[PDB]
Amino acid sequence: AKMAFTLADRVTEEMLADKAALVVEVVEENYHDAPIVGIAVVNEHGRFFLRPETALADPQFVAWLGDETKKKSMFDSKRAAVALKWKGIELCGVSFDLLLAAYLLDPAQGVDDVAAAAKMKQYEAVRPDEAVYGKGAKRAVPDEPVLAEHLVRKAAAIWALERPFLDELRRNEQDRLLVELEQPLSSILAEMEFAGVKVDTKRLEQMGEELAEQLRTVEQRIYELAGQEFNINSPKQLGVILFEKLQLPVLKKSKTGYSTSADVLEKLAPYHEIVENILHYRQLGKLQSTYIEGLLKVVRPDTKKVHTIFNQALTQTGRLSSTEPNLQNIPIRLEEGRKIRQAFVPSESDWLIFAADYSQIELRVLAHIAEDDNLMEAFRRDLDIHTKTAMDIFQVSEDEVTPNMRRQAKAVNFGIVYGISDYGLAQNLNISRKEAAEFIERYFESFPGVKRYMENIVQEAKQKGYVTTLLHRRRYLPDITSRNFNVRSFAERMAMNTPIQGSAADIIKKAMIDLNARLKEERLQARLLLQVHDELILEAPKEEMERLCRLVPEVMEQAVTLRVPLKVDYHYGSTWYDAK
DNA sequence: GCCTGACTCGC
DNA sequence: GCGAGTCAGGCA
Ligand SMILES: [Mg+2]
Repeated sequence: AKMAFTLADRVTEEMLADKAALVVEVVEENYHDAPIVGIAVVNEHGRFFLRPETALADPQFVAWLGDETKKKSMFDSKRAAVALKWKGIELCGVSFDLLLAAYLLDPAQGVDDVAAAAKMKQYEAVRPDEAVYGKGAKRAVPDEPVLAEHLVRKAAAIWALERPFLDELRRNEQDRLLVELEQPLSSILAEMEFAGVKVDTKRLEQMGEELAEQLRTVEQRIYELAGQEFNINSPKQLGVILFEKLQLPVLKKSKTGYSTSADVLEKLAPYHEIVENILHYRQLGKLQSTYIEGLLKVVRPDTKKVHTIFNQALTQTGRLSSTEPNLQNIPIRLEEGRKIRQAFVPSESDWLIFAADYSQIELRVLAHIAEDDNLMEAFRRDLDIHTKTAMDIFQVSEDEVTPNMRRQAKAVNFGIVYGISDYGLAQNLNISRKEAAEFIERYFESFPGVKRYMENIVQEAKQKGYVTTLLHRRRYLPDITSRNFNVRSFAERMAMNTPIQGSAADIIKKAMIDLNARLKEERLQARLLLQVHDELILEAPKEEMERLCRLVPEVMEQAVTLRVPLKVDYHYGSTWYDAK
């Protein structure tokens, strides 16, 4: 059953065809500065396996890799591109990425290897990576005969499956979406990840010194009040101290045991002095372990940078994801937490960090897709949307909007932007489910078009089996017809939410592509570093700030044209923090 | 070592 | 709600 291929000990010209399936295998989960364990090429002249030491030292082969006119089909081309970049080799000519094509067709499948993509088209002549490399501590690179057999099979799979995947994409009107958005974005993200973001480790260290000392003062206080020592970080042990020794009221339960969540503890504070200290300890400990120690661990001692990996094929919404480290959840709301952004600094001297973000892009998209007259008018006037929503659902004038009136209208808007349940809204507002439902009806009276959109979208999801975004991204909702309430409700909310959330993802992605083209046209040394959902972060020389202030907002605003304007704020400073 | 749940951050 | 990550406690 062993597939036929040539185990080459040198590169020959028939391997350098102008159309091929290419596999550049990087087995380590984190591909930055990682090894390339083997290469496989499949083309019209046959199947070949090449060793990396041979192939990546061959001037002919490396030229072929870098020749854009030489077309290549791959799975997860960003992985290969970046790993080759740490070796000083460019990858060009990728006209088809099977990971990304599988992702656009159905993100639900969770395709993470060639074998999983292949199964979609009834192709099983390839093994899953987990079956070949193993998993966990047992994860090893197998012997050359096995390795080579596996890579050729993945290449043959890519070679066979290109055509059927492009055909379905074509039928779904997702062919441009792959060739003009997702694949070009791959390249951009590859540069961003390679560039990395410079970190002030000393700053982080002296921060970790401050927390350390504070945690110790707070850890002791907790024991004194507890009258003993326990692991505060153990929900089970804390629950015994709180709810048995101190006899505190049990407000919420967990399948595991007593609930020790901040929202619960917030209400227990009045009963005992130990409660506020525990809250304080957890946030300090959250900050210390997730963002100080976690960050320091992934900083490269050589470059003194952090090189994230963006997962472009994970979410069902279409948003990018970030790992090792996740830079999309760096603390902002609390001042103690915000100061973590001071540690991110420009990669060169006399450079500054530049941040641009969309202002309420999700609500603006909603106005566009729903065509609500009132919501559209509100953004055309560039009103404070939250204050305006408070004016309508409480039937009062701007002078009359109290801070609490605005906080609650904000929560309702938030529930729409993220698709939370009425049960969700009530928990957030610390109010009854019935009142929460009352708020929503009240919002729909003020915003008839959105109500209309919610009704119509759910219906469409039921009729077609999926919902789409502005740029033709697609999400299937099988549980829409489910006869179980909670399951059906989630599916309805995802039907409502994805077109809003997904379309915003679409717009930022097209802006990244447009911005990259303009940066190049303008001959600016400025470069994309990060993407955090609503915002793009850049670094550039201070001499470019004035040009970028004008330039970067313009590109983001003109990415797509909607029925309402798009608004972008920008800032810049000596640190990411300072770009506020 | 391997899972899992419980908890918390930004969006 | 999502997604990422840390920690504990129960497991083979
Ligand atoms: Mg914003």
